[PDB]
Amino acid sequence: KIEEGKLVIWINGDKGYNGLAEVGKKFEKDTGIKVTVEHPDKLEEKFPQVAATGDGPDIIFWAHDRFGGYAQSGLLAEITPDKAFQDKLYPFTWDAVRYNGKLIAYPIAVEALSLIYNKDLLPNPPKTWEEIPALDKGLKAKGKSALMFNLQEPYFTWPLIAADGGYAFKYENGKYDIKDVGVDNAGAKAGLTFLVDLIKNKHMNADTDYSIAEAAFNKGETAMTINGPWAWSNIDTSKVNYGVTVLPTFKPSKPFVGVLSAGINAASPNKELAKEFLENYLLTDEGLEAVNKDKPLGAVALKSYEEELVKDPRIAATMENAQKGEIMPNIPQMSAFWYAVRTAVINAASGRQTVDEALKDAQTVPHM
Amino acid sequence: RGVLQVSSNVLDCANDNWWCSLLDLDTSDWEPLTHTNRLMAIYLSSVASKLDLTGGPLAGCLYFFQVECNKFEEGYHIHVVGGPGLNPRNLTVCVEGLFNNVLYHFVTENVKLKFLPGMTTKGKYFRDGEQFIENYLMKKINVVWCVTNIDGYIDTCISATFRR
Ligand SMILES: OC[C@H]1O[C@H](O[C@H]2[C@H](O)[C@@H](O)[C@@H](O)O[C@@H]2CO)[C@H](O)[C@@H](O)[C@@H]1O
Ligand SMILES: [Zn+2]
Repeated sequence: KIEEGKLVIWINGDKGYNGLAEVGKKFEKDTGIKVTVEHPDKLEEKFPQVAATGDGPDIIFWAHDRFGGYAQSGLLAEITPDKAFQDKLYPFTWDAVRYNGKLIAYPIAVEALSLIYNKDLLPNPPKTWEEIPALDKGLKAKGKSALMFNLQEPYFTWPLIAADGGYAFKYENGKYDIKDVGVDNAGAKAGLTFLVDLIKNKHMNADTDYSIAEAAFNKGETAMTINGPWAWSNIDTSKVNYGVTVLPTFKPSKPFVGVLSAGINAASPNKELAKEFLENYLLTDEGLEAVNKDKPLGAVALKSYEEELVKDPRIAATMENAQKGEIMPNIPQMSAFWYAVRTAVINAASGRQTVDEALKDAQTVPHM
Repeated sequence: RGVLQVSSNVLDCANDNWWCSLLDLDTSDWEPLTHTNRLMAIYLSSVASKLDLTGGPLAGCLYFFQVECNKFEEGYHIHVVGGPGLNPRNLTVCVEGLFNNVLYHFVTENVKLKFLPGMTTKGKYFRDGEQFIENYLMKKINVVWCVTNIDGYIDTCISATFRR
C-alpha cells in the first residue's frame, strides 16, 4: 500500500532489487523516509490494473516500451529533471523515455540480449545460426546440447525473427506508422521457420523457459544460452567459465534494445520524494554501483558511470548487439505487438499453428 | 473497433428461427441468460459462425464481439473489434453487411443496424483494438455475451472466473 512519507518501489525479479534496497536504506538514513523494494510477478501488467484505484507503487521499473501505454492512460506523473541533470545522462537514453514531447520516466540503463557460451564446452562459439544444428548433434553425442534459451517470452526469439527482415512498426520520418506491421514479411517468416525447425529436429524443446535454460547453462548441460546482463550474477556464482559475445547471424540478429526506466505513479503523494531518490541517490555513481553489484544493469544511462562499466568486455559485447538491434518503440501499441508475437511464437513452437498461419494472425492483432 | 446499436424494437421483432437454436451457450462459467440476453448470445454466436466462412474483404480477419445492456436506454450495444483487405474505406459497409445479413433471417420486419466506428479526437480511425480488448472489454464481468476467434481469448471471453 502507498503511504505519504514512505516510498514503495516495484522492480522485476531478475534484477538487483536488493542492491536498490541498499540505495533506499541510504535514503532512509539521510531523510528519515523508509524505502521498500518489491518484486511481484507480471508487474508490467499488474501496475496498469491497480495504479489508478488500487495499491500501485510509488516508483515503477521496467523497460521503456511499456510506458507509452501508461502515460496514455495517464497513470504516470510528469518528471521535472533540469538541464543540469539531463546532461549527466546519455541523449539517446532520454529519447527512449520521451513520449509526445514529454519525458515520462527516468532512464536507467541499456539492455540487449547477447550470446553467452561455456568456453570449456565451446571454445569458438558459432558465428551463424545455421551452424547450430550440426553443433547440437556433435554435442548430443557428448551428453549435452548446443543451445537452450527462453522460448515463452518473445523478447528472446525476436532477434532471430527480425534478422532477415521482420520488424514491428515501420519507422519513417521520426514517427512509427502503426498501420505498417512487418511480422508477416518473408524475412520474419524465415526467422521463425528456423526456430520451429530447431524444435522439430529435437535441438531445442518448445517447453524451455527462463527457469529451465538458466539451470541448464548454470549447471553445464548446454554450451550456450541467450540472456541479458541481469543473468551474469548467477553464472558467476555457478563458476562456469563463460564468455559473452555477438549473437549468431541468420542468413546479424537484431535484438530489441531495452532502456530500464523508472516512472512515478500518478497516485503517489511522494512525487518529490521519488524525484529526489532517483536524481540524487540512485542515478549517482555510488547508487548505480550498489545496484549493479547485486545484478548487473548493463550500460547505465549515467555517462559518468558508464565510462567505467564499458571497459568490461561483456558490456562492449552487449553494446555491440545493441548497435545491430533497434531501440524498442514506446508507443502504447507495443503491448499489442508483444501480445501478438508471443501468441505466434508459442503456437508455432508447440505445433498448434503453422508458421504461416500464426504470423498471418499476429499481423492483424497489433493494429485493429 | 466500433459499436452497433440494437434497439428494443429489434428484440420485439424476433422470430422463431432466432429463438429455436440448440447452439451451445456455455453458461457453466457465466451468469444465466434472460430470454433477451439469450437472444443476444445466439445472435453473436451466429454472426461469429457466419463470419468464419465469409469471404471477400472479411476473409482471414480477427474479431472480438461483446454485447452489453444499454445503461440508460432500453436495448443493447455490441462491441466489435481487422484483417487484410479491411480498411477504413470499406470497414463500415463490411461490418454492417455481416450483421444485417444474419439478422435478416431472425426478425419479422425489415430492420437494419448501423456501425459507428470508434474514432480518435483527431478524426482518425482507432487502431488499438487489442489494447482495447485487453484494457476495457475483458475487464467487464455488465457483459452479456462475447465471441471471438483470437487465440487465447477464445476460452477466456466467456469465463466469469477469468475476467474477475
Ligand atoms: O517478452 C516480451 C517482453 O519484452 C520486454 O521484456 C523483457 C524486458 O525488456 C527485460 O527487462 C527482461 O526482464 O525480460 C523481459 C522479457 O519477459 C518488454 O519490456 C515487455 O513489454 C515484453 O512483454
Ligand atoms: Zn459498452
